[PDB]
Amino acid sequence: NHTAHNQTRKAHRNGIKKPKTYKYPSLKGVDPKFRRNHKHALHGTAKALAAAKK
Amino acid sequence: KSSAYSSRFQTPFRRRREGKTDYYQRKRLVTQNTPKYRLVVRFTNKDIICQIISSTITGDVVLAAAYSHELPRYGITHGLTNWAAAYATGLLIARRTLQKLGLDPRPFKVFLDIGLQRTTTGARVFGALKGASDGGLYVPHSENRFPGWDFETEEIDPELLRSYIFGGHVSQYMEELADDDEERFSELFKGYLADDIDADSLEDIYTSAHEAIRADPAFKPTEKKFTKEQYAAESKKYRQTKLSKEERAAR
Amino acid sequence: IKHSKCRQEFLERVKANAAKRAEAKAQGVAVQLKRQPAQPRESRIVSTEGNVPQTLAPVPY
Amino acid sequence: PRKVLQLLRLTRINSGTFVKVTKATLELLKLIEPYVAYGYPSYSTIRQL
Amino acid sequence: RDLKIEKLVLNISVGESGDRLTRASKVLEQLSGQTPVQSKARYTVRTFGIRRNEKIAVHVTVRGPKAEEILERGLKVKEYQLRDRNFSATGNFGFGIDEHIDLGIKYDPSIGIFGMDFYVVMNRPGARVTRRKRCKGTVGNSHKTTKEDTVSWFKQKYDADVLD
RNA sequence: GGUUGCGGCCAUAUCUACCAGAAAGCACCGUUUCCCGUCCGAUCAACUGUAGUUAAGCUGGUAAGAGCCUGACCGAGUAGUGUAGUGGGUGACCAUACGCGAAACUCAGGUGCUGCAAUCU
RNA sequence: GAGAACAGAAAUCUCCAGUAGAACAAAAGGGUAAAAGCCCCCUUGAUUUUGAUUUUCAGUGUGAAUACAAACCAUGAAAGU
RNA sequence: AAGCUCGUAUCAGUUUUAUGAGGUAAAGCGAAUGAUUAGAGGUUCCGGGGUCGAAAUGACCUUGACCUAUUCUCAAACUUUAAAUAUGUAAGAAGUCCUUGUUACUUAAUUGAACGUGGACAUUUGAAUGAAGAGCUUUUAGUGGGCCAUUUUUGGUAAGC
Repeated sequence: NHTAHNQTRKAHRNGIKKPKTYKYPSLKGVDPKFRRNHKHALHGTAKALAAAKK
Repeated sequence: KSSAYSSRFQTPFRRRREGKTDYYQRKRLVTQNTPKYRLVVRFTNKDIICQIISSTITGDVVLAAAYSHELPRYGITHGLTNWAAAYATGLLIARRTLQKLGLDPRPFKVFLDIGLQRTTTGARVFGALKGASDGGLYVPHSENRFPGWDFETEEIDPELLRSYIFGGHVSQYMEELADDDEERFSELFKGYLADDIDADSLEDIYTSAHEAIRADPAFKPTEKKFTKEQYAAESKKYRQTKLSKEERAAR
Repeated sequence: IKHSKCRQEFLERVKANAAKRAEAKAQGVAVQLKRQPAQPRESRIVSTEGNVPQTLAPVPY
Repeated sequence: PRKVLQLLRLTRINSGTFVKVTKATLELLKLIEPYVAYGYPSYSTIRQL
Repeated sequence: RDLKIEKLVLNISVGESGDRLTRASKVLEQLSGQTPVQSKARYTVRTFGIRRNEKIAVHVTVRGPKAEEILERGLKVKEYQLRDRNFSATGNFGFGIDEHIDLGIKYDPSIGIFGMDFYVVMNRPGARVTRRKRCKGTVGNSHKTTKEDTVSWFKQKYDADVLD
């Protein structure tokens, strides 16, 4: 029927790795009230860095 | 009670055994990094306590506090616990806490805490509510529990709500004992007759009292008596002290 | 529903790494800011003038 | 132990490396102790190895 | 720390609801001057002729100076003589009477004759510490009344012999 | 230092029993016209701090008290447990080697500490 | 446990002790003491639009559940829920 | 198997330091909870079904509602206490610190929150050891009857069950 004999050894052939933890995590799933402002925050801070700082 | 019984039950909280605080009400008030301000109105015999208190895990922080006993600075010396002195007290912190922030910028808002006073309309508790709302604090409320509210319809009487502000129920009651039973009337209201302040003159005292509170909220403290330490040295006499080990071993 | 200690202990150890490095920049000296494991102890002269070592003789039973 | 034996570079039978002794590496030898034999070498064997 | 009467409870137990319950309800109503509150039964026994929540009995409480004239005009029926025991260890006492025409009433063939329980509770001033809401407390040992303190109080005023 | 309002950790703060508390603060207490709430102005509501008390509450002290909290080359390197042997025993199990290591108990001392604001010989 | 005419093992009434020894539609285990239990007061959030996520898992479906956003309402003096 | 982007990257069937999680073995019964073989009578303290019934003062039969007053012995489906082995995360560049930039979110408030410009901080850049490259992507083959030993265990007296 059921057993787990020789299952740990099959997992450690190609190893057990991490999800490799990117910069800039996906904002899908965050509270939308934070997402709706954070759009308009970046749209301004790219303007003043292009207009003023040059 | 068995020795197993005292080992088993856990105590309530310290502020819960001494039954001053409901925590079921408190856990709704506190948890709303923004400091969340709360108006605390308590009533003893012969005093009124009104405090603006924020929430901190170190335990609390008080911004502004005014009491009943600061009112004889402002012209109210008799009836410090009625509905009107409750109204002038809520007008008092509302001027006082608003000055130190520089407001008197949407409104400033403060939530009302009560404690264990039961919710009945015409209470003296909501006098400090109406005094705070007129003072300028954004205290969210409804006109259900103000006095002059009909149980039949959804009507509030502004002619009678104005009456309790200037002590109408006291000034009318001075008239009902004027013609009936002087022996009662000399017994109560004795500070009124010794200063010879009758019923109709009471309203003008309150009217002048609201004008001074809006003028002078800056709370100079009582200067003091002797010192800090002189009050501490005299207090060391009446208390006892602990007992050493060998004195209880010789006993 | 928790909060963690061990990370907040690391956040205090970074502050120690700032002040040691800022001090050693002033007075010219080595930093040695990496941790080390336990080390085998050194040689120490031990004087049995106070207490004579007593024999044991594992008899009892 | 087989992971610990690979960390000391001790792959084949009759092989040897020098190990610095701390609290950390003393616990590694404490795992693989039924497989290895170790002691404190003199200057003579280090010169001859 | 005097020994004032707290209240006076006037109980009437009738095993049936209906007219006899309501006609007994008028008796306390015209005597105490107040509306008597009714009482529903907890559970059912069927030997007593009861059922669950049947409004089995009425009673009324009187507080203050009105209760003492009700008590004295009631206690006169027992001729200023209670029995031996009759006293709680807390400090309270009660007694029941037949024939409520002994406190006097017209015969009233509609209403009829009923038997009442009188019961008295005693406390000192400072009993508000248990009954209040903020900062509830317990009564101290020396201020908790006794069975004995009721005996000397009941012997002193009303001039009675306690008995036995 | 004493009290008061709002709390933080939530018995070293509890439980039982007696005894003290200067001042002020709280509390008991007084009355029912009005808002108000009840079988009952008891609870709650409003009114005066005037008619009276520290008797309770509350705070503090006391007891080889019960409970409760830390501590111990105390129990004890004991029980148990990871690893190793072509070790012992017919076994049931027990030594040994490299390591980790309790608890009940016994004894020792302890019996709330503190945050903000206001106020008192 | 101590008391109250008829009235007792069992009605009703009154105080003291009372860490859950009760109750919460039902199995069992959790949870709960100014409540999540009891009794009153008002009510339909047992609603609309679709997404994000957890457990069973192929990280498919179905069931059940969690935290939000935009709307409209309920209740409370209010924070909230 | 075909390879592709790159080249000490950053990782690991491992240990240390730090810090969580658990209710097993051992402990406990004079701390809460505590079965078991067993059982005499108690007719509106009930009746739980059943059959009857031109009815209900309504019969007939069987578990009983109750242990009524007791006694000894417990544990995987009992617990205050709590190992060993096993197990989650952290040990810095995507970092710390300063100055101040944005927005329709937030605050009583340009206070916060998020992401930034500019400036300071270098190989001991933040524990040990190791790294016979690291990383990602396609594509398909076989397989989907297993068995044995050490130790812990459940059903079974027992077993190459």
